[PDB]
Amino acid sequence: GPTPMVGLDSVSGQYWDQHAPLAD
Repeated sequence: GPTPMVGLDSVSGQYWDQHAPLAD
């Protein structure tokens, strides 16, 4: 994902994602 944190992406890219894993 699009963060600056180098590591795994739930979508794609060389850095982490910043998606929204909510709960209710």
